[PDB]
Amino acid sequence: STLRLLISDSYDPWFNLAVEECIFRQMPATQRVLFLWRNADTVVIGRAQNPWKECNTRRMEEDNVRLARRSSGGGAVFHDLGNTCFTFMAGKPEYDKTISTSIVLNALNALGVSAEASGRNDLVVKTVEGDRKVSGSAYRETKDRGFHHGTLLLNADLSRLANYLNPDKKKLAAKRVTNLTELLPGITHEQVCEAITEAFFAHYGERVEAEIISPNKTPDLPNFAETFARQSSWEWNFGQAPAFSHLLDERFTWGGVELHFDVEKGHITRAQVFTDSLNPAPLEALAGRLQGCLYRADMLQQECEALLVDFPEQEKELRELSAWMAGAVR
Ligand SMILES: O=C(O)CCCC[C@@H]1CCSS1
Repeated sequence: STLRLLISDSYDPWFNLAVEECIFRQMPATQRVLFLWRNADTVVIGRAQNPWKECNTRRMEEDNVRLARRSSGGGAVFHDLGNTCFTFMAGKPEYDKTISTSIVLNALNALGVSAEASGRNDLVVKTVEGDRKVSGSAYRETKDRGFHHGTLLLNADLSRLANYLNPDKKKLAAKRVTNLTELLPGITHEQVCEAITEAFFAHYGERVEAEIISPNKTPDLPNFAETFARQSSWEWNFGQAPAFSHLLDERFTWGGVELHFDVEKGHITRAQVFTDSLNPAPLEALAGRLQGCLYRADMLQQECEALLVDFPEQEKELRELSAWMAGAVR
């Protein structure tokens, strides 16, 4: 029918991600999907980050910690088995975000916990010592569909991300969480799955069998095998470190940018751009128009700025980029 209920039985974060990417882009928004999963120890970076700058890869290797590059913008995120995770997808105009939020809150409520929406992402519980975050999430609407996923903090090690990242000095020179463990001592991932599952089946008035997917056999999602292959490949997750002879970076209110490149005979011969900005598009397309560019403040500014007409949301981002570059050349 309409509802699909997908339960990963696998801690493999490339498998879980592929599944996530299949929902966003393979499944028809004719379905209403709840997907519940969790990853073993993993840093997940945004698609335009450079992990050889951002992460302590040596420690990661030593401590056996996985890397995975999601396909969306933004920065690095930790996972362990003490995070329970949820993905909802459904089609429009039927579905908006308040729906999945509703479902999660009910389920928390059904666990003895009352929490609520704090800001645009998180859910928070009210505490004698103030607001304390239990759940981060992220949302996007598309043409045919909306998509919502997030994490519930059951028993995560928070502070671990620190040891796998690297000192970013500029990001440094420029700048409240609790586990459920602490409130319900016996709470399991399975238990927190039933809860959400029911709040889900409650909202829609129906139930369906759970599909227990794991990577030892193809889940029933179109093009999964290709999707899992790419998503798990070293070249996608890591990629070679960038090797060029010039570097420019800067931290901005809206993110860090490293710009790498070569100059021969006064023009750029190759160039690459990383960032942790929520939307990397306009940087991605910047590197795109920087190849061949006359290496001089005026042309760099010119190329940067021709991008405006197709990035009206990001006009400030571009302006500051332009400015920065001009000032940064000599
Ligand atoms: O992580 C973010 O900041 C954006 C998440 C947007 C969800 C997309 C749907 C399938 S994987 S990426």
